[PDB]
Parts: sequence; C-alpha cells; structure tokens
Amino acid sequence: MLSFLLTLKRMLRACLRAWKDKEFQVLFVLTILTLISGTIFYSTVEGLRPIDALYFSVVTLTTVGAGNFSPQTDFGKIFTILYIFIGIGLVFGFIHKLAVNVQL
Amino acid sequence: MLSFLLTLKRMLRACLRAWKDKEFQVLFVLTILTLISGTIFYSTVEGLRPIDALYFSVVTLTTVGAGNFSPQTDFGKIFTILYIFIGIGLVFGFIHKLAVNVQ
Amino acid sequence: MLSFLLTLKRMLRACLRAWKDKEFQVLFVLTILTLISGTIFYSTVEGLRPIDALYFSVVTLTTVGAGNFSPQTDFGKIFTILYIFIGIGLVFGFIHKLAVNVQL
Amino acid sequence: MLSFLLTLKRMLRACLRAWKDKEFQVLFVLTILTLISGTIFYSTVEGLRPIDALYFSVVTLTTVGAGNFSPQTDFGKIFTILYIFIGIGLVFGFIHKLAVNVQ
Ligand SMILES: [Ca+2]
Ligand SMILES: [Ca+2]
Ligand code: NA
Repeated sequence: MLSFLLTLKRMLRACLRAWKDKEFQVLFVLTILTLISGTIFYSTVEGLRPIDALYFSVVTLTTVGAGNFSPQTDFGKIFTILYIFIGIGLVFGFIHKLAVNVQL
Repeated sequence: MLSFLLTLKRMLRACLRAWKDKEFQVLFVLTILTLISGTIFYSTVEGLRPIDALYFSVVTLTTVGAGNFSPQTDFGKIFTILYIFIGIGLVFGFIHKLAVNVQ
Repeated sequence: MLSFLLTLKRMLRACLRAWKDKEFQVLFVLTILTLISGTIFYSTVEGLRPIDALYFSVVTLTTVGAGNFSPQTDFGKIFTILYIFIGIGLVFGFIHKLAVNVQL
Repeated sequence: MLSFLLTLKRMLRACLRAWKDKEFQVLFVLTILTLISGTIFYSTVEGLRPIDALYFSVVTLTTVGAGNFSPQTDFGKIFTILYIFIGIGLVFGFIHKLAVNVQ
C-alpha cells in the first residue's frame, strides 16, 4: 500500500511535470480555444443553452459522442464535421508528443 | 495448431506480467475508483439506478458513448465534462505506459 | 501521381505483410471470437435480430457507440460493460504490437 | 508572449511538414476517398441527403458516433460494420506513421 502511494506520487509528479512543456501548453490552450469556439457556435447557430453547447462540443471533440443530439442545420453539420477533425488533429498532436518524450 | 496456442499463451503471460507493474496497478485502481465515483454521482445527482449509473460512467469514460442517455441537470453536465477529461488523462497514461515498456 | 501509387503499393504490402505476424493473427482471431460471442449474446439475451446484435457488438467494441440502442436488461448492461473493456484490452494489444514493430 | 507564439509557429510548421510526407498523403487521400464513398453509399442505400450521409460517415469513421441515426437496411448495417474497420485500419496507419517519425 505504501508502494502504491509512492508510485502514485511519482506518476502524479510526472504528470504535473509535463504541464511545464510549452508544446503541451499550446495543445492545451488550443483545446480550450476550440471548446470555447464550439460552445459559442452551437449556442448561436443551433440555439443550445451555453452549457449544452459546451457539452456537445466536449463529447464531439473527444469522440465520446452525444447520445441525444445532432446538429439540426446544414451549417451546424458542416461545422461539426470540421470540428471533429480538429479534435483528431489535437489528439494526434498530444500522442506525437508522448511518443517523442518517451524516446530520448 | 500448437503454434497458435503457444503464441496465445505467450501473449496472455505478457498480459498477466503487466498486472504486476506498479504504475499499471495505480492506473487500474484509479480507473476503478473513477468508475465507482461516477456510479455514485449519477445515481445520486441524476437519479439513475446504480446499474445504469455504472453503465453511463463506463460508456462515457471510455468514449464509447451512450445511445440514449445524456445528463438532465447542470451539475451532471459539468461533471460529465470533467469526467471525460479524466478518462482521456487515464488513457494517455496507459498509452504512455505501453510506449515505455516497448523499449 | 506515380509516386502516390508506388507509396500506396508499398504501404499496402506492409499491411498485408503484417497479416503474417502470428500475434496479429491471434489478436484478429480473438477479435472475431469476441464479435461472435457478442452477436450471440445480444440476440439471445436482448432479443435482437442477429444482424442488429453484430452491429451493436461492433459499434460497442470499437468505441464508436450506438446511436439508438442500449441494453434493456441488467444482464445485458453488465455484459456490455465487460465487453467494452475486452475491446479496450484488444486495442491496447494491437497498439503495443505497433509500438514494438516500430522499435527494433 | 512571443515564446508561446514561437512555439506554436514551430508546431504549425511541423504539421505542414507532415502534409508533405507521401505516406501521410496516401492515408489522407484514402480517408477522403473513404468519406466520399460513405456519403455516396448512405445517400443512395439509406436515402439520406448527401449532407447527412457525410455526417454519418464522418462520426462513424472517426468513432465519434451518431446521436440519432443508425442504418435501417441490412446492406447499410453490413456496410457500416466494414466501414468502421476501414476507419480503424486508417487510424492505426496514422498512428504507426506518427510512431515512425518519432525516431
Ligand atoms: Ca463514441
Ligand atoms: Ca441516441
Ligand atoms: Na471513441
């Protein structure tokens, strides 16, 4: 049990340690900006309550997927399609970073 | 084919070997803890039967996604959002771990 | 355009070449067995037409997710939860293989 | 912060650099071709407007998942199933590619 905690502590440090990487920071800021753009878009174009626009934005950008909603307008559909690829682009970026920070 | 069977057994042994690595154990415990928390939260805050709270927690944390449910309360929606990133954080941890052992 | 085709051809060979790896073969067979078990389970326990049981099995094991269905019985729910982790276990296996076959 | 901006620009350049690699171009073309095929198929076989066929094709091939649609015909269901594995095959290709450049 003491090993668990010491490993947990080491791992948690490593995580916070990665929060120092400028590229990880960019990816993160880029992700927040994307989630905000999405929240603004869906509430405006699809007329969703801000909290619902962020929710759809989140489950969409992470590939989780929404269980009861899909854009009703053609503008929203087109946007969601491009939105998804930005999300995949961001995920690839994070993964590439990992792959790089593991091989040095 | 003994060959297929031997290759499988070799793979299963490599898998059990993983369940011995401390960092994997932490990640595993953390996800179980995260699933339990989710079950508790959705049962209480969204009024779901525990079994359905576990289900939603699972399909959500894994990015599988729910086919019919979506949080009705604002607290639930905000929790689900942070819950998803915890899941992503956990997945990256397992991935990083698999990229570490591959050396 | 000729480069495209020659690269496409080289890549396609590499893919088929990977179909020779015994571990990839096991993962694959393991995946087919899992999809068949799932198809059998959902058609039996949830009463879904075989083709619908395979569909739900597929979108569930790949994390795609079903847009209009979720198990109705507690037995189905429990099964789906374990089913998902088997799927993640298989994906990790494939990924681990990649990571290994790239570093040699 | 010039620093943030410089780091970003550096990353964007690395991304554009990728769009120059032939294997990436093949994978990219293949996915676009796969998306077009999907749009065509679902419009024709499931009677969806092209825009909705593209949407379903996209959320399906990316594992995002559709919130309200699911194929009504057997041909559609079988196609979706193979479509998903094409998507997984493509993702593994991009992943393998990103694990190759990381050396
Ligand atoms: Ca999904
Ligand atoms: Ca739905
Ligand atoms: Na997913």
